[PDB]
Amino acid sequence: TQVEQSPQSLVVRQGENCVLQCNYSVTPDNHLRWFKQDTGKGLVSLTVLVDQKDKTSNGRYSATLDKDAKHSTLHITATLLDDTATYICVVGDRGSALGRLHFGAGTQLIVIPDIQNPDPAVYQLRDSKSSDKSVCLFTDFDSQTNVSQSKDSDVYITDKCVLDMRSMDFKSNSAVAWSNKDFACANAFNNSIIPEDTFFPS
Amino acid sequence: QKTPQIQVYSRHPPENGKPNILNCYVTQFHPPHIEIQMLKNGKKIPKVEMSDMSFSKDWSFYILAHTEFTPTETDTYACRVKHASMAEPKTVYWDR
Amino acid sequence: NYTFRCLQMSSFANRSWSRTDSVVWLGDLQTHRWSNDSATISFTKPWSQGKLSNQQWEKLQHMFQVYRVSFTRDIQELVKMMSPKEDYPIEIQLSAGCEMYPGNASESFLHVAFQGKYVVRFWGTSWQTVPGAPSWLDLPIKVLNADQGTSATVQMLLNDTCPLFVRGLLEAGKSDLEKQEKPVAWLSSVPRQLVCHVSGFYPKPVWVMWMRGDQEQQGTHRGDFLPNADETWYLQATLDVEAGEEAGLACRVKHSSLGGQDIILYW
Amino acid sequence: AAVTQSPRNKVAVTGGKVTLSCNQTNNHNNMYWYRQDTGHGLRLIHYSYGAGSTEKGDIPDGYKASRPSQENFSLILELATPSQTSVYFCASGDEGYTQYFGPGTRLLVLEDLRNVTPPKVSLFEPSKAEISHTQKATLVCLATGFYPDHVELSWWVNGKEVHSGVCTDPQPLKEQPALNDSRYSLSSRLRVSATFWQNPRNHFRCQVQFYGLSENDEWTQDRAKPVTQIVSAEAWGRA
Ligand SMILES: CCCCCCCCCCCCCC[C@@H](O)[C@@H](O)[C@H](/C=C/[C@H]1O[C@H](CO)[C@H](O)[C@H](O)[C@H]1O)NC(=O)CCCCCCCc1ccccc1
Ligand SMILES: *[C@@H]1O[C@H](CO)[C@@H](O[C@@H]2O[C@H](CO)[C@@H](O)[C@H](O)[C@H]2NC(C)=O)[C@H](O)[C@H]1NC(C)=O
Ligand SMILES: *[C@@H]1O[C@H](CO)[C@@H](O[C@@H]2O[C@H](CO)[C@@H](O)[C@H](O)[C@H]2NC(C)=O)[C@H](O)[C@H]1NC(C)=O
Ligand SMILES: *[C@@H]1O[C@H](CO)[C@@H](O)[C@H](O)[C@H]1NC(C)=O
Repeated sequence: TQVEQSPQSLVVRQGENCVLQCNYSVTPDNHLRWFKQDTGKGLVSLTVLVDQKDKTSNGRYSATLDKDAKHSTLHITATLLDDTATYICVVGDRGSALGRLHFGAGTQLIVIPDIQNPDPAVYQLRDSKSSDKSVCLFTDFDSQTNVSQSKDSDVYITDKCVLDMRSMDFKSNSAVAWSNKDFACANAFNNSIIPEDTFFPS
Repeated sequence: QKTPQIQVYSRHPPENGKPNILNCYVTQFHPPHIEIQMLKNGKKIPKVEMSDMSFSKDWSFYILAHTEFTPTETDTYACRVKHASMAEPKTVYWDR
Repeated sequence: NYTFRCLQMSSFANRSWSRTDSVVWLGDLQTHRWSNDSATISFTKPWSQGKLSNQQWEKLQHMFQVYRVSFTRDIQELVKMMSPKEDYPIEIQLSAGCEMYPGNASESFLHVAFQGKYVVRFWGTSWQTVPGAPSWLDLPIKVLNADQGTSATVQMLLNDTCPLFVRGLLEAGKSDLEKQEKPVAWLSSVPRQLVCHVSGFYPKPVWVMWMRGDQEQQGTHRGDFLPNADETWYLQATLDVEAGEEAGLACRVKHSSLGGQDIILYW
Repeated sequence: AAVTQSPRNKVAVTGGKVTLSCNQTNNHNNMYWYRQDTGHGLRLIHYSYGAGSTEKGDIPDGYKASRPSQENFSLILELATPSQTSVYFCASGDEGYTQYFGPGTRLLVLEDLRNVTPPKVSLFEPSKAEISHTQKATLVCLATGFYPDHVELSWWVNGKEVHSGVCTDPQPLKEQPALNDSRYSLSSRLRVSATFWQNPRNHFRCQVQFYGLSENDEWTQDRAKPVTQIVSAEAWGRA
């Protein structure tokens, strides 16, 4: 492990900037490259720095290399939700196929989505093929709201998840609860600190 | 594989009983791995000096081995060289 | 007209064992040694550092230190890249330097030999193969030329650094280069070929001829220049003669160390 | 410069035999096999400089590799072990330094395949409350009772996959946390405009691809053989 990344992980609010660090001891150090890796996905190259004192930029991404210091930084300007990814630092020890790549273990980024007009509610949704079975859906709330797992082991609750209705420029949080075993939507998310203005219909 | 040429000779004129320097000088060999001994009466002289290996414009390796000696009408002086390009070690005796 | 040489020799025995040794010459006097065991290059004269500063030199050495390690793994990789087409033991030599002319003119070179035969040179701005080279070498050449860093560095050393350094080396070591050493001659014969042993002379230009008074003997057979540990030259001249004609014949020697007073020794 | 891998996801058993395959049509001489593991960067297992050559990398133990031709490079686990559970990347490249990476392959090595079970999928239709209240319609999908956790869930509207207004849980939850080999559940959401849902010509479908047993795996048990399959639920928009 001649490639060391820092911070290990970090959390930011959408629209803020962040800086990521890479320090390495690999000798020689022909070039250094930054990769973006989405959860489950593969490795997209963002930039490659080559000179003794180097600067590159690719969109909102920019990077610097200083070979004397054997140190690199990646700057992300105006983070978006899609920036949620692991960033990986790679140093190659030759300028040909004779080289070996030296991988850092990456830095984990989470961008927190900017919720404009929150409108928390709990809806009930029914099975299409078997209308008796159903689920309760906490949705449209802001990020200051956390969602706790369930008190009962026979009740299930997923973690917050954000969706982007791209073409309408609209984002919304959501969690889903279900049980088989005396389970109704108003009693579903008791164990969670929910806003006092949460809409419950019918 | 190039096969070695050995040349033994002295630094100063040879006068019996007077200290001097003997020169073993091997050349035109390949590959550069070689064993070289300088011998007084077929016995190996201990502290023999070796120059650094190098090669000519034609790529052939050469090396100089040397030792202090005191020639006498009685004693024989030789140079044994073991090398890949020979099955039998080659010995060359000093001749005045 | 002096020629400066850096000489490298690396042997790769098998997939894991190897070594690399080097030596450096200005004309016929040795300036540097770099053993495989040694982590740093060594001076073999007092003036080996030429007109370079301590900082300047220490930079230059570090570059090479890295080079040696890189070069080892690279050759090894380039084998994998051929095999089974290529196979151990492998022997590589490089000869590089610059040759000095009147004024400021010089011409640099980098010449590589694979398994005893000259195959690759650096010319212009990239590696190329020379005539006679086995074709498979094109692939390595292509990889070597892929590496722009290296190319840059090599053009620099060859174009700029070498000459500049030699121009400086030539000043700082002029005393030793222009040093004059006087030849010592003796005679003998073997069953009759007569021998005129000449030893201890520097520089190497020398004129050794057999004489019958003034009659320049044409049967004189000159040998090869052999070295002496103290960095002086030894040579010998043999004459094939009939029994009896020993008395009278003499060896005459022309050398710059004498200055008009020619060595002349009679049998 | 494309690099493809097959399979993209694989379940195998201790002592079994796995083949990971990489295809490149770039005419690249050089190909490399790596494995990614958390708290580690990519480490090199094997590489190859051309057809009929393979070279040991940094962590070659337990893997063997094969380069039948310029286009294909294979990683072979002969006696699979749980420790070889990882994501495997393949890459290629020419005389330059750049290496081009494939999309990855997840491998899971289990002790026994006796617990493997495909999911049951269910699609819950939007709330008319939501529609009035928000002018929007959230459909929810729910995959349940499956093991292991190797699934890909997608949303398809009218035979064409959608991405916008979708979100799936990052990790699937355990159904019986108490039990050692718990089966899993996973949930997802697709959100459209009310007008879009109200259209009875709009066909909505939640697809779960499940990875399990090959056709070549043995199965003794009574219940249906848990092969790799797609399991989905569907619904029609209504006004
Ligand atoms: C199968 C055998 C093939 C035979 C052909 C061999 C011909 C040429 C063999 C030697 C030529 C030099 C190889 C240089 C090579 O190893 C590079 O890989 C190496 C490292 C390069 C990296 O790191 C660098 C560090 O700065 C740099 O960032 C590069 O961009 C990167 O790719 N190059 C060097 O380290 C440069 C050193 C200059 C070479 C000078 C050697 C000349 C010489 C040396 C000793 C004696 C005589 C001559
Ligand atoms: C020539 O030089 C190298 C380095 O000086 C030697 O290889 C190294 O050996 C040391 C000690 O045995 C190890 O710590 C290193 O792992 C080796 N270095 C590398 C880069 O692998 C090499 O053995 C020397 N040649 C001989 C004949 O001994
Ligand atoms: C170093 O010297 C070489 C040796 O001639 C120069 O080579 C020329 O490079 C130019 C421009 O890059 C080309 O137009 C020619 O093809 C080259 N000439 C020959 C004879 O090869 C080289 O440019 C010099 N470079 C530096 C950086 O000093
Ligand atoms: C490599 O060669 C050396 C000496 O020439 C020998 O001692 C060593 O065992 C060899 N290695 C192998 C793996 O054959």
